Amino acid sequence: PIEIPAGVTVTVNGNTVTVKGPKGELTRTFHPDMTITVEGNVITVTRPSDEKHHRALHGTTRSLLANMVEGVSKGYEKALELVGVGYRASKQGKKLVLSVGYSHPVEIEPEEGLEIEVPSQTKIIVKGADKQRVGELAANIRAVRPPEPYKGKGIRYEGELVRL
Amino acid sequence: VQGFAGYKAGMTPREGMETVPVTVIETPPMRAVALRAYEQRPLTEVWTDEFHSELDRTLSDRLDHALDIVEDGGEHAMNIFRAGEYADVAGVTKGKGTQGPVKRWGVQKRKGKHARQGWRRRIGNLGPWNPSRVRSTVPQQGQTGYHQRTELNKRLIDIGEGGPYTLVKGSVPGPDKRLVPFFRAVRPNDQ
Amino acid sequence: MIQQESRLKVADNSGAREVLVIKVLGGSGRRYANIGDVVVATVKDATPGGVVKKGQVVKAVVVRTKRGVRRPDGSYIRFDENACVIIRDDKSPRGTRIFGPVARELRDKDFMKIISLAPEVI
Amino acid sequence: KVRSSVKKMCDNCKVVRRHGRVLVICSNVKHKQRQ
Amino acid sequence: SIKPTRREYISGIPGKGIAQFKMGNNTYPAQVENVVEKPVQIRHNALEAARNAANRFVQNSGKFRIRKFPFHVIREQDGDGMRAPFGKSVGTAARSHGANHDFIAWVNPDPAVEFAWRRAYMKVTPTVNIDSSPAGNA
Amino acid sequence: AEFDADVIVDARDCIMGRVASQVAEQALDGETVAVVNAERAVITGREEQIVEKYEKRVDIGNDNGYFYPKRPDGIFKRTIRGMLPKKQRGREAFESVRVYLGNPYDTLGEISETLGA
RNA sequence: CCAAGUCUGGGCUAAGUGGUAAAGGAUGUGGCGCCGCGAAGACAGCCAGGAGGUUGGCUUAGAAGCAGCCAUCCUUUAAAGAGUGCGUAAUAGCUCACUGGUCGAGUGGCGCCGCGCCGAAAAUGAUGCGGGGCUUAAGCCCAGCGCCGAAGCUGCGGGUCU
RNA sequence: CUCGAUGUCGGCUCGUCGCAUCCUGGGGCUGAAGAAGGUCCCAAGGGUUGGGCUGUUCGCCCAUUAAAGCGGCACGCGAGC
RNA sequence: ACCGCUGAAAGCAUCUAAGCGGGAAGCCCGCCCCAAGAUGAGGCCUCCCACGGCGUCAAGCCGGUAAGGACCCGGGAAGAC
Repeated sequence: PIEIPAGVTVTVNGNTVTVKGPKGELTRTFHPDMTITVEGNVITVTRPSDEKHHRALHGTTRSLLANMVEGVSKGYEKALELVGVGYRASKQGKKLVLSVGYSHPVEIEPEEGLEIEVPSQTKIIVKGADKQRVGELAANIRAVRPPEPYKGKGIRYEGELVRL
Repeated sequence: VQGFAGYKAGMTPREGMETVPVTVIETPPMRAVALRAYEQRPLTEVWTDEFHSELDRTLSDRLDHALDIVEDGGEHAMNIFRAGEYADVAGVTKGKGTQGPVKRWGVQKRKGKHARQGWRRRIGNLGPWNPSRVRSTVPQQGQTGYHQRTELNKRLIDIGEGGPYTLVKGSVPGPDKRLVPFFRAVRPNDQ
Repeated sequence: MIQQESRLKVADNSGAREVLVIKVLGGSGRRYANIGDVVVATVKDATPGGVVKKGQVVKAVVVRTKRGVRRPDGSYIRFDENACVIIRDDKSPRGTRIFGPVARELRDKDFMKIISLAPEVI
Repeated sequence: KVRSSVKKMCDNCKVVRRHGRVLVICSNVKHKQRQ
Repeated sequence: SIKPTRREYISGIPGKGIAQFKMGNNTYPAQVENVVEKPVQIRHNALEAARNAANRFVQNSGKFRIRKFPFHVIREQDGDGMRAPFGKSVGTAARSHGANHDFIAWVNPDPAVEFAWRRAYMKVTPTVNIDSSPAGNA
Repeated sequence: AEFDADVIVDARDCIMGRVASQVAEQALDGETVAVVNAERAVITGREEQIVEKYEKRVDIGNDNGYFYPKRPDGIFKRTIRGMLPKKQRGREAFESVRVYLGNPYDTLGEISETLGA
C-alpha cells in the first residue's frame, strides 16, 4: 500500500518489475507466486493468499516495492565510521584505499551499481541504488576491517558505542 | 601431440656454483601427427603419410604452436623449455618384476630370535575373524618395473644443440638411459 | 647418526670425557645427531669431578662424526672420531676451551663461540 | 551453548527460529543461547 | 507388582525415614496444589528430598501440605551371586496410583508459593502435573 | 543420432515418479522410449533434503566402488531401472529406454547438476 | 518392481516425520474458552515530566528499588510506582509498572486441544523392502465407494473310509 | 549355536574402520587486550616419536614433541611367527 | 560451525521460508595412477578391396591381399611360464 512518485516507469512482466527513473535505473524481480499490483498512479499489495502466511509474503513485497521506488528515484546511503587511532582512509583509484596496520592496506571496488565516498579520510560511506545491495557491501567492508570493540577503534556501523 | 618428449640420456652433476647433479635427455623434433580438436564432430588423429622410411615396417598453446611445427612439414625442435624451467617427465618404471612384500612395499620382517630362523620375508597378516574374508586393501607382491612412473617440480636448467638435448635438475627419470622420457611444467607450484 | 646410546668424547673441557646419546634434538620422529645438530644425552664418565661429573643429565652438539658429511661443495669430510660439546640451553658451550678441529657447519647453525676456540675448523 | 535446555536471560534475550532451530538471542555475549 | 515378605517377617513396621508432611500456611478458599498421573514406587529418598527442597526455596505460607509416603521396598545383591537369591532390603516408597492428590500449595493470594511448588515439581521425577483446586488458585 | 519415432516423449515439471513408472510400463510390454528434458523434470519440493537423498546416490562410494551417476540423464537411469528387475528383458529393458538433456530429437534439473548435473 | 482405484469426500502436514526413544524446551502451525479495550479512540512507533516524606532496619566500612536479612506505608498534586531493572564507593543518569497531539479498527493474555522441530553420538558402506513420494504426490485422522488375494468357501469330476 | 571340538593372555606384523578430536583447521565464549590458557559448537585429513622396569596391557620413570587420543572388529588376527 | 545484508507474517525487531553473500588441513575439481570385459564394447588416422564353387534370408565350406600378423631363430633392468 504505497506510491510511485515522479518518473517511476513501471513494467511488471512474467514476474519481473522494471523500474526506470532518475539516478535509479533498476530492473528487479517480483514473484509470480502471488498477485501484482499497479495502476499507473499508485500500486500496492495483491492477496494471492490473504492468509497469514503469504499474507506477510507480500506484507514484505510492499517494502520490496517501496524499494524499487525510493531506490529508482533517490538512491541509498550507508553511513560508515572510521574510528582508528592509526587506521585511516581516503579514496584512491576507482575504489577505496583503507589502511589499518598489517602492512598491505587494500583497494576495494564498488562494481557497477555500488559507489563509495571519502567525505573525509576518517569517516566514509556508500551511496548505491538498492538499500539491499548497499547495506550488504556497505558492511561487507565495515567488518572487512576488524571493528574489535576491545576498547574502541575500527570500522563500525554508524551509531555504536564502547566496551570495557 | 600436446606436450614434448623423448628418452633418457643419463645422469652426472658437476660444476654450477655449489655444484649440482642432473640428467641428459635426447630429442630433436619427433615430427607432428595431426592435433587435438573435437570440432563439427569427433576429431583427433589423422595421418597424411610423410613419416620416416621404416615406420611402415609397422604401418591451446602446447598443441597450438604445434600447428606451427606440425604443419611446417612434421618435426618440431624441442627446448621452448629454456634456462631454468619446470616441465614434468613420465618415465617407465623398470623391469624390476615380481618381488616379496619386502621392497615392493615397505614393511618390517622377521625380527631377531626369528629374524633369521631360516625364517624371513613374508607379510604379517590379512583380515580378522568376524570382519569378512578379505579387503582389496593390503597390496600384494604387486609386480613393479613396468609402472608408468613420473613426477613433478621437474626443473630444467639448460640446453644446447649438437643434437637437440637437455640438461636436467635432479634426474630420477624413472626408466633407464635409452629410455622413454616425456616431459611437460604442469600445475607448477614454484612457478 | 649418533642416537640411542652411541658414545662420543669431549674436545672442550666442560669437565667431561664421553657422553651417551639419548635423543636427537629437534622435534618428534627425527633419528639423527650430525655435527651442528644438538643431542640429549649424558655422562658415560667425566674427569675427577671437574664441574660436570659422571652420569650428568646433559645437552651437547655435533662437531665430530666419522659418518662423513657431504659438503654442498660436492665435497666430502669426516673424522677419525665422534664427539661434541656440552651447552647452556643457550646453544652456549661450557668447556672454556676446544680440542680437535671441526667444520664450518657450527657457524651455519650457530655456535661461533667454539667456531674460533677451536684449534682448527675444517 | 547449552544445546539442550535454553530459556531467556536478560529481560529481553529473544526467541528466534533458524532452521526450525531455536537459538537464544539478546544484547549480550552472556546469552549466546543455542541448542 | 512384586511387593514385600510381610509386614513383620521380612521388613514391615518402620518409619521409612523421611521429613514429615505439612508446611506453608493455611487459607479457606484458594486452592493451590500439585498431583501426578505417573505410576511408580515413588523413590522414597528422591521423595523425602524433593518435597523438602521445596521448603528450601520458599519458607512459610503456601499448604506445603503433601499427601504421599512410601511404606514397602525392593531388594537384591547379597550373598552368593545371582541364583537362589535370599534378599537384602533397601529403598521403600509408595505407589503413586496413576495420578492423584499430590501435595497442596493452598492459600489465599500467595503464588509466591505457587512458583515454589512449581520449583517443587521441576524436581520430583515422574513428570508431574501442575494444577489448581476447587475454584482454581485465586 | 536421429533414430525411430517409436516412443516419442519428453519431460518437465511433471512428477518424477509414475513418470518413469509407465515410461517402463511401456518400458516393459516391449517398447523403446526416447525422450529428454532432464532439467525441466520435477520432483518433491523440499529441494534441500531434496538434493540430499540423491547425493546419497552422490558419494555413496563403496570400495568395491559405487559410482552413482552425476547428470540428470542418470537420476532417471536409477529410478526407472529401479522399476524393473535384472534378468534379460528387464536389462535389455534398460537399453531400450533412453533420455537426454536439452533436445536432440523432435524441479527436475537441480539435484543432479547439484550432485553433478 | 508384483495382481489390483496416480477412487471420490472433508480435514491436517511444509519436517522426509513417516522409515524406532524418554525428562526437558520454544508469540511453529491449525481448531476451541477467558481479562482489558479503539471515539475514559486500545499493545509495539513518536513529543515530554521520566513526582515528593520515600536517601526506612541487619550489615554500614556501602542499601539509600539497581550487595543481600526484614518493610511495604504516607502524601501536596497530572499518579501513585512495597521505585522488578545497567551500574559504581554508597550518592549521582536512563527504564516502564503513567498519558496529550499525530495516527486509527482489531491488540496483549492463560486454560483446551489435534499435527510438528532441538534433545537423539559409532565403529565394512549406504538405506522407506527397493526405485521412490510433498493439497489422487504421499503420510496421518474421520467418511462412501469398487477391484485384488489361501490350497479357505462355491462349480466341475474322480478318490476314499465311517 | 560350538565338547565328531571356535587354539585362550601379552607380543609381532598387516591394518581397518568410529568420534564423544590428542596434534591438526574453522568457529562462538571468557572473569579474553598481548601472549599464552580455559569453555563449547563443526570438522576426521593427515599425523599422534626412543628408552627404562615389568610375561604383561596398565602403569610409574627417563629425553623429545604440535601432539605424544578414546574405542571397534571373536577386547582383529596360530592354518602368519 | 560459524558471521552478515535486504525484509514479511508480529503497523515496531529478526541471517529468514522465499532473495543475495561471508567462512573451513575438510567434500567436488584441480595435481599423479589405472581404466570401456563402463556386454552403452567409444574417437580418430593409416593401410587392405570384392576370390572360388556348391539349393538361399547358402552372415556355410576353398585361394588369396605380408594391410597384415605369426609361428621358429636372435636378442633385451621384459621378464617364473
